[PDB]
Amino acid sequence: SGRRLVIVESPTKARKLASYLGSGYIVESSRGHIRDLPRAASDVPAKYKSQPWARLGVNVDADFEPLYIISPEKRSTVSELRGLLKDVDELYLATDGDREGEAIAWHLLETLKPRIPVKRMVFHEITEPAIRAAAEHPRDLDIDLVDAQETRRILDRLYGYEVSPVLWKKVAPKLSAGRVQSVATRIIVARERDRMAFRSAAYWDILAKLTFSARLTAVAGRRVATGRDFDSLGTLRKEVIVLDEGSATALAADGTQLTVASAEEKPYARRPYPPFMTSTLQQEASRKLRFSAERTMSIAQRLYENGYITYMRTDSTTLSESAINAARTQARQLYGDEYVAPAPRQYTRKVKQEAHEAIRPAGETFATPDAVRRELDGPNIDDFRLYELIWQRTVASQMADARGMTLSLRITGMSGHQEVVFSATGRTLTFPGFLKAYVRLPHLTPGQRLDIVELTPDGHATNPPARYTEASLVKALEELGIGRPSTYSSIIKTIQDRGYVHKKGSALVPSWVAFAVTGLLEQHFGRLVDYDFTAAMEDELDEIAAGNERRTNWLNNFYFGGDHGVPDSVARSGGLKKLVGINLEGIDAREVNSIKLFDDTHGRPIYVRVGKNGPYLERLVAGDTGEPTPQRANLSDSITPDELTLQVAEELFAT
DNA sequence: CTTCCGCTTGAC
DNA sequence: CTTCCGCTTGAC
DNA sequence: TTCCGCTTGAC
Repeated sequence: SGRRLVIVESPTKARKLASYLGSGYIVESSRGHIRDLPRAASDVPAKYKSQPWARLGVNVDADFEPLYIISPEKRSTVSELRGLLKDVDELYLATDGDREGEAIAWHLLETLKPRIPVKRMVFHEITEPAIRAAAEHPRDLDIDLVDAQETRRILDRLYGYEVSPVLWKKVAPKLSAGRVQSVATRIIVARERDRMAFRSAAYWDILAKLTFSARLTAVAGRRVATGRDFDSLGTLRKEVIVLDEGSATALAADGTQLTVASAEEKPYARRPYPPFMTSTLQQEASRKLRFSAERTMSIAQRLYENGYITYMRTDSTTLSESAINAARTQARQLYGDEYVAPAPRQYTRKVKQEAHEAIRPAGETFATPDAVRRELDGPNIDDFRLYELIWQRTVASQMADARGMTLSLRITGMSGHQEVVFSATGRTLTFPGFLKAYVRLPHLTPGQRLDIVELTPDGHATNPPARYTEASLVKALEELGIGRPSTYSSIIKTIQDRGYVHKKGSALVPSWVAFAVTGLLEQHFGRLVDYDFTAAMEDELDEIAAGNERRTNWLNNFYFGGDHGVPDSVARSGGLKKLVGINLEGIDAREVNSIKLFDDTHGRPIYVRVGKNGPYLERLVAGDTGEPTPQRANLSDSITPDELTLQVAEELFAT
């Protein structure tokens, strides 16, 4: 007797906490969520199989009563916890303090149904003072907090399981829509049609080698066309003139000394990158150290388990006072006194107390990489490389700005009856910056002699905006407040599984069905796919957790419509049920599955139709008899949407 | 018959 | 052996 | 269906 069972969200924290407690405590992990709604009507128990609300898994007619089942991938976890409950005398529900962690603790209470005393406690780190403080300040469950995420969970269920049937009815079966999916897909589709309407505009100049390289700036009274001078349609924004291949080569002129007009100097200040999070660490790990994303996490798990770094899964880049002081104290003693900022540098992000902290070395006194190189070697060399990378960005984030000086020279030259202008930009490091840990001659008096050695016609062309990658997409989602670190990787795979997005190298390319689904949701569910929907939802979830709004009243307004309570976008417009009801009856399916692109020379529209065997290009044309018998050509995925111009449209029709 | 977001990957 | 291609990030 | 950077430089 006299033993306690402590349950944590993550197996890693479970192992590290078990190392600090010893006997008398049994530390286990819930592997995240143990319960969920049924994914299908065939998953509900036999009591509610006939009830009409079984497809949703919540009884929206009876105050949105949810139906929870043990997740099949967590039955092994649940059965172990139930078995270990019979061997202890107290239960410590020590999940995370966020609304997801509070609901896991709530689900653990409901699933275990313990007959022994239960205490709810939260900690932010695995250290003896953090464990002691959490143990000497327990509390009960926060139902307003569990009602917050339950409202979120049911919100996502209503969104997905009610709007997806509309897609099956108007586009294709098995298609889906989600508060994150449909927005993440829309981000990619919006990028694609931005480069379908994009039109290029080429221009030339001269970038000659007058260890120095100068470029064209102006020619006589006018300037030279730069990349920042043309809009999306190839139109020059209203003075300058584009030097083409013919005119620029005529101004090539043999060897002539060039003058110098200006050589002013002015200093700059370079800022250090903020500390690492789970997202920004894998980027730099795959770049300067050539590690995989799963290889970085696997290594980062062991460094944290040995007390080298902090927790790996963090959407926060802030530092604690103990960390901000240890980094500044170590930096000052390591290098110099003037090598630090006057005040500590705090790097805070959005979705503001976020219990999560940046990935940084552990302890109130940081350990140099030199100190751990003697301890990490052999088959542990890969571990030391990640620590040095983590230690470097943590101490460099607390040192004084890197100061340099840029020299903006201005080279001069003549050419017949036209005074052309040249210029070039240089830069040199004058102050030893944060880069020390990790991150001929350029002197010229105004009016010197410098002959032209090389000469070349610089060929240029404006380029469409680049496609999103996995890194850049989750960045756009982060700045919008969409998604979570645990779902970022998952949401990328899900939008590929149903054929919304395929990958070409590192770029994410949307399929044609993504265009059709986005068009439906933009023209008929405009509020559900608004980029601001999740943020406005989060603001309303704050009021439910704060006690200023009940879960049932909010859901009743969102689904059935309502003006009373916290104001909601879909609620004041009649609710979700009325919106999916009207769209199931008023949407012309023959119109939403025909993606309009352009007209050909005969002025007739060409569509992309989403058929049962993939997309196919279709066009209506007069046939043998003067009637609108039509033309189709099956559309292979080998050509992206922006590549489908009028030519290849006619080349497929000529096939 | 489809369909959602979210949560973790220890060693008994 | 004799076979081939989205340039993305982000300086200051 | 083997394997892949740097130089310009968004702001």
